[PDB]
Amino acid sequence: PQREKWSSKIDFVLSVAGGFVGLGNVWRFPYLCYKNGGGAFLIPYFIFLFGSGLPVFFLEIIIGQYTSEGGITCWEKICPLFSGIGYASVVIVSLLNVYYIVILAWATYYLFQSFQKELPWAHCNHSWNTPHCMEDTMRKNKSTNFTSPVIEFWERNVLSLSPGIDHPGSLKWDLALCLLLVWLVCFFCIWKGVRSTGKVVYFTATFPFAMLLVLLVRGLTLPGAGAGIKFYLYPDITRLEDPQVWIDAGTQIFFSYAICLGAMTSLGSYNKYKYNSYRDCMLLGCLNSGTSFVSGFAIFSILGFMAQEQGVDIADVAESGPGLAFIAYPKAVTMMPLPTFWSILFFIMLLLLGLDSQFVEVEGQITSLVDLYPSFLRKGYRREIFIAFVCSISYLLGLTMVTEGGMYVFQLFDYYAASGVCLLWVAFFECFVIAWIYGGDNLYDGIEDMIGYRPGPWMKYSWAVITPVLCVGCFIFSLVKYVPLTYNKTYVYPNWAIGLGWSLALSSMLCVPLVIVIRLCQTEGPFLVRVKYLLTPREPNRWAVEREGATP
Ligand SMILES: CCCCCCCCCCCC
Ligand SMILES: CCCCCCCCCC
Ligand SMILES: CCCCCCCC
Ligand SMILES: CCCCCCCC
Ligand SMILES: [Cl-]
Ligand code: NA
Ligand code: NA
Repeated sequence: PQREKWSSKIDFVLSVAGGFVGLGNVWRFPYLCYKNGGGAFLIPYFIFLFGSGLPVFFLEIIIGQYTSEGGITCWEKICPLFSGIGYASVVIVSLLNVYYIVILAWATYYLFQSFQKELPWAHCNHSWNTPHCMEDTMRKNKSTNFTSPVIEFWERNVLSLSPGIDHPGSLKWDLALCLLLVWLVCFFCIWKGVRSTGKVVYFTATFPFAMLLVLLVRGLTLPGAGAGIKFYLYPDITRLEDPQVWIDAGTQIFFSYAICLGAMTSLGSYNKYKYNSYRDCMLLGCLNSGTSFVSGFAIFSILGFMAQEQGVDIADVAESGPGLAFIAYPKAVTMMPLPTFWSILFFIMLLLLGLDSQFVEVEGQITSLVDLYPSFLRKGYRREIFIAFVCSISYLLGLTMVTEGGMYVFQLFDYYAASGVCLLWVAFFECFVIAWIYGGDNLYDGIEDMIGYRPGPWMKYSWAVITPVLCVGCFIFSLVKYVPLTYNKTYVYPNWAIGLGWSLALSSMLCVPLVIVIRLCQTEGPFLVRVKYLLTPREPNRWAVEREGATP
């Protein structure tokens, strides 16, 4: 048959809006900004945003709309060579689906722990609390070994933090069941009712932002909000010399915008050919970076309040890693009237933000993979088995991040698997093929015939120069001034862990050069003609059903 289109223009936006607005906004951005000093994170953040994040995102959407194909076959239509971008995106999204559901596992654990008379992380008098812990209020009344009850609950119970990655400890069975419960939710929403949230689009979309306004209002009114915003906004120039801030902020754009995954291309392939997706992406792009920036005020206002209460530096008040959103926001809900009621709403909001995203990415790779075998899959019970196998295998690998030493594996996956040099590798090759091989001006003829008008030269230069320079320059300068990954600024990773971590990056990076080798080997003839035949697009806009022109 043919790839079914969206039922309406509104269906495309809500699916895309919930597909890349989520834990990448309210969870990953706050601690990446917190890790890389304060406001020095924002200059690379906005530079990468307006240089490549919007351009590459629109490029993927427009490629999907042009080819009417998924993550992988879109590149096959665009360019038979460099078709390994699809497989690299599939590997990246596979690892992302492996490690991104652990955040929802932790969120479910907090949601379950929240159904009590008193929130467990308000006061530290429980079994897991070390004798060093004491309350934030009486911290000033009472060196540098006095931990707060909030960090204790996250480390010494929820995580049961192990001394290192090479001490995995014992699997946390409570978190494994929470990990299975969210995976069962995704499976039961992917197999039946691929897009079944249409009845409650009003609540399932507006509430996550409605809660974000509530947290923002509470955060700004706190006594210590002044120092937090100055920490969040005012940049430190000396930190711009470290290449890590450019890598972190550079790939936080690519992470938050879900590009180089094949989900955007799949989402962009489900809309009409004669649909103006240029304007909607910019409005959708504004919603993402607006959410990350505005919610950044909320969490960083809490950090200033926490630092003021404890009388410690803002940079030393919480965890410089994943779990800042789990240390700041659960502290914010404590100061609210009826703390239990709001804490339930926050972690329900946190769940709805990521569940909608996980639905898109999991379906993105499933749709991308079934394109490889349209006959073997997408027919009867063979999709039932295949989707479960993807979810079951990806769940078992997620168990390694649930054990007591599971946090350290989480930082490895977070830094390497679906972020960092792997994203800079695919994003560079996405733009390099389009701008220099396919032709930036050559694609504009398709886009102008598609949205009805020719957009400005912003996209042309971003793919041609800005994105390759930003990707290549940051890739080179990261290795030149190499710094090993660390967890919470203290833990130094063992050599094999970094070697394992680089395998996660190289597992998808090596897809691009490999597929070139197979493509060259399969093609018969002289080497130059072999290459020349493999760069000719195979009629990407082969859809006479919708009015169109010739691709060349
Ligand atoms: C060209 C068709 C087959 C492509 C397979 C490439 C290998 C992908 C997986 C790499 C190691 C996980
Ligand atoms: C990490 C989970 C890996 C799942 C990928 C399944 C690929 C099946 C090829 C048809
Ligand atoms: C981590 C492995 C990803 C699976 C990709 C398979 C593509 C055929
Ligand atoms: C907290 C939600 C903010 C959304 C802003 C969108 C326009 C900048
Ligand atoms: Cl962002
Ligand atoms: Na979402
Ligand atoms: Na995002």
